[PDB]
Amino acid sequence: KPTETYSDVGGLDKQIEELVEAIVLPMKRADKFKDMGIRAPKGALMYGPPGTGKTLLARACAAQTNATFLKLAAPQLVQMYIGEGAK
Amino acid sequence: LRPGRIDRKIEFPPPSVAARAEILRIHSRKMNLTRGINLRKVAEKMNGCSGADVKGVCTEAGMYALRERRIHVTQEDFELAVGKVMNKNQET
Amino acid sequence: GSRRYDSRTTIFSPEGRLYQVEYALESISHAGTAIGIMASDGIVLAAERKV
Amino acid sequence: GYDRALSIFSPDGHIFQVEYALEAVKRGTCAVGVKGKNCVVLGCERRSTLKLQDTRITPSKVSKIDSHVVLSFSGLNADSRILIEKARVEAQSHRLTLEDPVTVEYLTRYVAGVQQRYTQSGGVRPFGVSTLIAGFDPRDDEPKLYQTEPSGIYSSWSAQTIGRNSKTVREFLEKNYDRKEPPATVEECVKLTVRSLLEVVQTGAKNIEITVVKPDSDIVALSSEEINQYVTQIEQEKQEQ
Amino acid sequence: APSHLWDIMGDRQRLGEEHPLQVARCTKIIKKYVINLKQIAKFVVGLGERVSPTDIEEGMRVGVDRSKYNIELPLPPRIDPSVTMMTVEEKPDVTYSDVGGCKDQIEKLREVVELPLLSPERFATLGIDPPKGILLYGPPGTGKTLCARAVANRTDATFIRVIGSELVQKYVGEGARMVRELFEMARTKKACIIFFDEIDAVGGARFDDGAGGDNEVQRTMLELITQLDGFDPRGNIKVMFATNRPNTLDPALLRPGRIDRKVEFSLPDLEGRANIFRIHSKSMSVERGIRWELISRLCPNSTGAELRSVCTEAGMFAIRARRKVATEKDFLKAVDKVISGYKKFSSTSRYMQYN
Amino acid sequence: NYTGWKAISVGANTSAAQTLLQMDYKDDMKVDDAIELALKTLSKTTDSSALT
Amino acid sequence: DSNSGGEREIQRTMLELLNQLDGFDDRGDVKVIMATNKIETLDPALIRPGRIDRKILFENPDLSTKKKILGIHTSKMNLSEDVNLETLVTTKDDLSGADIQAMCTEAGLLALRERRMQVTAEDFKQAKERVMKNKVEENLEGLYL
Repeated sequence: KPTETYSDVGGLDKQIEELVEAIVLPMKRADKFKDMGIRAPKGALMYGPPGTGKTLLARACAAQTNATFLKLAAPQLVQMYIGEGAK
Repeated sequence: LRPGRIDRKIEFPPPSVAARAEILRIHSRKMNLTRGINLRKVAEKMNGCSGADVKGVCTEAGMYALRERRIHVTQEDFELAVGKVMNKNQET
Repeated sequence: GSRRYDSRTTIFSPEGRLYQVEYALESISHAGTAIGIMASDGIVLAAERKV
Repeated sequence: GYDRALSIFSPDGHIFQVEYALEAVKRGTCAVGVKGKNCVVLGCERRSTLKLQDTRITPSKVSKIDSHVVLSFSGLNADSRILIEKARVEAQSHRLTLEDPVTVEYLTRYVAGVQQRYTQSGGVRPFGVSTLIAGFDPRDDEPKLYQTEPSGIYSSWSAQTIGRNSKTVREFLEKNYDRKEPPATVEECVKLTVRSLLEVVQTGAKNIEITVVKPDSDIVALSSEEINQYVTQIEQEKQEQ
Repeated sequence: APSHLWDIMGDRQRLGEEHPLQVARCTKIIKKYVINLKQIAKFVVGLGERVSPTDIEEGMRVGVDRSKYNIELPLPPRIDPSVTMMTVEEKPDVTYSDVGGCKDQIEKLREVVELPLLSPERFATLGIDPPKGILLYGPPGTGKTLCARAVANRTDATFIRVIGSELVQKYVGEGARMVRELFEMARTKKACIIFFDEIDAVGGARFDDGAGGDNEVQRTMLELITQLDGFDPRGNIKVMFATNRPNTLDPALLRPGRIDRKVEFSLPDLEGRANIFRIHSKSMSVERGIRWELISRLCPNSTGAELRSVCTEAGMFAIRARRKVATEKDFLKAVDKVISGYKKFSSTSRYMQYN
Repeated sequence: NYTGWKAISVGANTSAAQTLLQMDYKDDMKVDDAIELALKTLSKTTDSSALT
Repeated sequence: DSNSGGEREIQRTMLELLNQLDGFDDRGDVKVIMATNKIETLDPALIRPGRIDRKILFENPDLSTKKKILGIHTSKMNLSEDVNLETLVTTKDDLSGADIQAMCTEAGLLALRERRMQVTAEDFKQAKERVMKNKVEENLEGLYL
């Protein structure tokens, strides 16, 4: 768990509620979503201008949820060996 | 182009009827021929042909002889060899 | 923006000469030749057509 | 037409169009001239690269603007024609407008003033031509030699050269020639001009053109036979001294 | 002579069956250690005799015996790269006082780099965050690299200078490994300094259209930005970005949070160029009674690289002009030589503002 | 830019044609003799074999 | 077009030469000399001003310098009695130092066909004409006569 929480920023609550309905609610409420017959969201794309939110809000998602976190970097997926990038 | 690198520039003129006459007999000297042909008449029908085209006529001269199953090359093969090479130069 | 597509046909090179003028002189060597001679009783002109 | 400004200030404060235009003169023929007491002389060279040039039908390197004043250009022989034609029209215009013959000071300010327009006018390029205006004002025997730079700055000079090998001739005019004591005869002014051209023309005859300007509307251009007479006397006093 | 003393131990440190160790890396730890060899072979072993259970860490090179595999001694990780071993220099010749002038651009670099290293408890009272990165670009020829070697002298620690063409390697994807090579030593060697030279050939934002191959360069920055500012905010030392082309840089790279102090070199004024000739007056030969304020005044605004060429050429006139020491007359000739004579190309002097 | 020229050659092989015209140039050359000099220059300086 | 750098290899290769002449620590021992036909097309930042304090310009020699250059190539050459060095220099017009050696080499080849010990004057006359015509192609460039 990291040391960052949701209380270290402000004015981003509009975009925070989007992450609550993505990777947060399907964890506990998965039994509720099966009754409505809807599939849980598989992810969301967050871009914005560089230097706003992004990796900071991801730390709050890996903290308050208190779950496992596995980081996978995109530029680390390019290797000189054929097939190593897909492996 | 300036001096100090290439001290001699030789311009190669294109082959002619009199030029290809002596070239045709050299490449055909390594194969079977017939004294009933003409050296300057075969090269007269060809115009603007390079050195590889002259060897192509000599190379294809024995190809038509294999169809008739004969050990000699008469004027019939040279007339068919020139017509095949001239079509390759005019194509593409 | 009209500054990018403009190649600046007339400008001074760092050597102090013009670009397009030097390139226009090369077109004369790739074109038909023209020769003339001023004689005592007249002037003889000559040229040759290309291609 | 074309409204885009070619002249742009460099971050150092200079101008690319003005600075690079100065090298058109340094690559051109050497134009040197001197002034005496009652006389003034303007010399110029010719390119020896090409031969078979008819002298009579060839335009002179020193163009005549008026009877009492002339102009000697250098550098590019192309853009020099635009400055000469517009200066001759102003010569008749100033004579018509103010009913006065043009002077050397006014003609220099006009030629330099035209060059200052193209630098300040969007869509045109400055002249790469440096002109030397010399002559005698009406009812004045004092020669006025004014230099016109491609940048638009004009100045007066007793002995000044422009074109290739300028630094070699300028050092020659600052030693053997004195501004405070110029020669009082015409023959000494011609011999000094020939010596200044020996460090550039490098042993040539038909490539040397010298124009002598005299007051009272008198312009005499030295022929090929008259220039060689001064060359013979100088070469005998050069190697032997 | 020294080999004879080491031959006594040859009956032990050589003939022993321990020393022939096979180096490998432990992939999985179960507290049974899964260890992958260099031959593409794996095995599972336990601890050794002197091996401590807390010494073995996940993803660390661990040597084992060649015959019967057993853990013997741990080894530092990242043994493959040989390139970054030569990037660390020692004792640069340029000192802190070699930069000419009293200009305040010197005071800004020492407070963001030298101050937290020498006095880490000064900013701890206010509870602030010292700037992680800096910015030095300027026009070419102002002595920017002199300030980079001046800080390394006062630092008295590890200094790393990275070439802009060194990061991009001969394979696709190896440049991403080159970035992790630099930041791995930051945790190994604490309180060091990393420096990037000519980051323009590195920095991204080259877009796409028409080249088709520009995506290989931008992937280096995407690894560089990730290793700098990642998910886990991992950082310790200071990062220096230096290039002569600020225009072609990634506009995201210039955004703060990876860089705080921004210092761009300018052209020294009459008072700025005065100290340039004063620091050079202690060298060479200077005639007594010569005022250098008149020499710098006749010279217009130009880069600092052309200012030191004046004093270098000034001493070269005495050879041809037959002089004992450099006088004021030879100084005026350098103005028309170093400056006015060289005005044809071979110079910047505010030539490239952007590209 | 323009000046006067007694014998000038502008076109392909500029320096090649002006060399033959300068050596054979004469001040007393008439019109009939000038045609032969200009005709023989085009024959040697062309890219063809014969001259039609 | 057989070597493709994608315009990205342009900077990485050129800036490597710049970082070795600036960022590389040296006491002044390494001497790097660069010369070509035109250096103006190159990036002036790559020239690294202030490290190179010598800018040398070369032009075409005059009639006085060509007399000394011609005597150098003809020093080891056997010349006839009628061949004069000052005669060939006068004929030379707008020629560089490489054009002078070209005539001395071509004149040796003309006499090589006839196999003469001393090269006569008729060989130099035919050699100087072929160099400035077929061998050397003189363009107009900046001219304006």
